Amino acid sequence: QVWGSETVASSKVGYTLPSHIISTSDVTRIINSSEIQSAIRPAGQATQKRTH
Amino acid sequence: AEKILTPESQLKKSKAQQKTAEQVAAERAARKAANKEKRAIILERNA
Amino acid sequence: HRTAPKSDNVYLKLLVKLYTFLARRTDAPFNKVVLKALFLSKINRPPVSVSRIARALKQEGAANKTVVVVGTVTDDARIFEFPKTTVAALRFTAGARAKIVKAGGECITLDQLAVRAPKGQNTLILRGPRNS
Amino acid sequence: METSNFVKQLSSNNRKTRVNALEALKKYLTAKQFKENKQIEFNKLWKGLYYAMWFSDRPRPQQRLANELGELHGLYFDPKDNSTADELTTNDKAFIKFSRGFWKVMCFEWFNIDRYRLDKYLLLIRRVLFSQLKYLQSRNWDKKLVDEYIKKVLRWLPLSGSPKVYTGIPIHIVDILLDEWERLLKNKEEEMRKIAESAKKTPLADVIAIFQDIVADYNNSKVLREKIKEDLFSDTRLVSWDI
Amino acid sequence: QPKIGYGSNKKTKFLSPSGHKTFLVANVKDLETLTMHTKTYAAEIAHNISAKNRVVILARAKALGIKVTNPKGRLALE
Amino acid sequence: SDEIVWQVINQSFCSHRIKAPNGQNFCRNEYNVTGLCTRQSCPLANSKYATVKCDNGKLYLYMKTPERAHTPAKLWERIKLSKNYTKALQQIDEHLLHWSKFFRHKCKQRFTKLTQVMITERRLALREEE
Amino acid sequence: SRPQVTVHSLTGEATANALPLPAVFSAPIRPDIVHTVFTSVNKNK
RNA sequence: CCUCGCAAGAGGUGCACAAUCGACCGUGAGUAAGAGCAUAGCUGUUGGGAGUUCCUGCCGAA
Ligand SMILES: [Mg+2]
Ligand SMILES: [Mg+2]
Ligand SMILES: [Mg+2]
Ligand SMILES: [Mg+2]
Ligand SMILES: [Mg+2]
Ligand SMILES: [Zn+2]
Repeated sequence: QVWGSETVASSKVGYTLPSHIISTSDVTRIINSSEIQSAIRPAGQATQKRTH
Repeated sequence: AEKILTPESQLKKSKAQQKTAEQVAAERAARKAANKEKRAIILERNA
Repeated sequence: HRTAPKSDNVYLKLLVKLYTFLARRTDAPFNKVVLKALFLSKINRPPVSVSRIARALKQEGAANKTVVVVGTVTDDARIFEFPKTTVAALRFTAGARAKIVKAGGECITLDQLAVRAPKGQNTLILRGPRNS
Repeated sequence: METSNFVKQLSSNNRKTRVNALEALKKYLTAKQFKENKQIEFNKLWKGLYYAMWFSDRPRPQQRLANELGELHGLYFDPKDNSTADELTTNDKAFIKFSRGFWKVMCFEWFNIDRYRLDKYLLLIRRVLFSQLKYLQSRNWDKKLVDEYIKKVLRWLPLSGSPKVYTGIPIHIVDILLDEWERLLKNKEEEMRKIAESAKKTPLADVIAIFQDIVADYNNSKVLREKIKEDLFSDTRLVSWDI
Repeated sequence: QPKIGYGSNKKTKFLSPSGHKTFLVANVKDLETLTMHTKTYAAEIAHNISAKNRVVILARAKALGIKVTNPKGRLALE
Repeated sequence: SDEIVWQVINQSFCSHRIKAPNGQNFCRNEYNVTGLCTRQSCPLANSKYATVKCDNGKLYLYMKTPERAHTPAKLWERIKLSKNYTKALQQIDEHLLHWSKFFRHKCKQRFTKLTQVMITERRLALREEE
Repeated sequence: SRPQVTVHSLTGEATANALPLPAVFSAPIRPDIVHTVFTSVNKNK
């Protein structure tokens, strides 16, 4: 009642809880996912081979 | 008692890595052949 | 211009991390474009009202495209009829959010759009008028 | 009334409460009143079951509980109903509502799962697909059952191709499905003959047409279309099964 | 005249001639953070530690096998 | 929320963090396998985690999972490593089956070092008994 | 992101009654805004 | 961004904005689908009586 829920007024005049810019806190879950890795090109070595 | 099962994400990763490695090997063979032909062309141009 | 957002917002940094990874690992230039947009300052992120979304969809063949606004979307009471679309943007005002939900549309964060369209397929980026 | 209580007990911190909720669910599910209920009770029950999975501790208990969720689909079968008539039974309609609620809840909660928490749910989706297809096998793949299951369950969201459905679920099922039918059907030379014959019996050739339609459409995402086209059409078992 | 060109190599920076980076230690709990990094790091007991605590720190350090840079300080002179 | 937690802990006050003269940071967390404040290191940062830690003569293994993130009292599952070093490594690998290589490698190294420390403190405190 | 929390009796025994989480706990955790507001308000005293 | 194309390209569609072309309102700041307000930081100018400058680095007229 003091702060409000999804369907309940916050009891503060003209107040709503803030929205999230990013829907998911964990970026590792999103970056891994299942579809992105399908969309992603093959990876590099992650430790560049020295040339010349 | 019961055996543990492989994670369902690691299996997808293994499949993807295997396919990528096969693709890279094919590209490597083609690149080797192209390099030989390129060296022949360079020799002709130099002469 | 910038190499990273001057803002110290955690969630904006997380989105920037995701999109720079995609731009690095995706051939599509959409990820690069949105990555560069995420760095912009407030003056360089003019609000794109629901009005502009309606015009952008009225353009032929763009009715079913996912409109993208790297920034905030503001309501415009000037309109009565608004078509259904799945707008994506950083922020949505309460009026704009209500208008989108009412007309059968829906609003998503840019991470949800990345999950939807890692290559930005069928996307339509919009930018507000930066007159001043 | 009872359905809300089951949903609450499943979403209980105490492990004993969570287990007892599921045990009582096994009895409650095989009842007329549940069949009479609307799809919203199904969806609430699936939310409760999803959170029951959410609290599972360790990989071996996770396997056991995924098996239990498969058994839940396995319960809604009557041997008599298959024999009486080709036309679908109301029990079967209740089962279709059950699957519908499962996939709706999984689509809803797919995005909120943690990275480490996603692995268990992939196994859950695997076992749920196994149990749903085992139901068709126990019913002997009635045409009415197959049609309504495809249209109401799989076409609704798993294979809809709609933007709303998270694309990860389509990639996941297309990875699952090939191995799942082979699981149903069960040296390699004779084993392949047995698999081929039993596959000829099965209607999987009907199912693949949905992925064909998905690949056909332009509006669907190129990532999903490309992965399905590469994984399935290039598959060897389809050639072995003349599909 | 000091300037950046005189800067030392990173791989050799902050290294004593013994080859151990010095890490300040106040109590046994802070000593135990250096349990395995015996090769990379050596402990240094803080100036404000009492004599009674220093012997305990030295005993625990010997048990862990972590080099102490300044033993026999306030237990011996110089 | 692990990424948010880690970012706050990184760019704000990780109370167990100690800033060494080199600039490297050390988390004081007793459960920490690698005493260096990093993404993979803070038990606080990561939901999935493991450690070898000595209790009395025993060298127990502590397990941490996202499932028990709530109820922190019962969060850490306690497993007795066998005194036989080979059996201990086998048990660690078994329990850490299908587990990210970082924690497994660090856990094995920590077990080796703790075993050596137990041996050498037995050495320093050899007595006439037996 | 649990559904509910279990009340606990004063003696310690867990209570059967459970309460759903409020929506506040699923809110943005922003160190920067908290830090700025905290500095501004702590300057007052 | 979509299709075709291995690719170059063929197109299709078009944010911001520009280019000219005009209509209307009243010849522009134009309209024909607005962005501002508030707070904090840094900081330019005008001001009201109104010698050198801890260490290092960086960018750089004439
Ligand atoms: Mg590597
Ligand atoms: Mg890979
Ligand atoms: Mg302004
Ligand atoms: Mg037009
Ligand atoms: Mg002194
Ligand atoms: Zn730390």
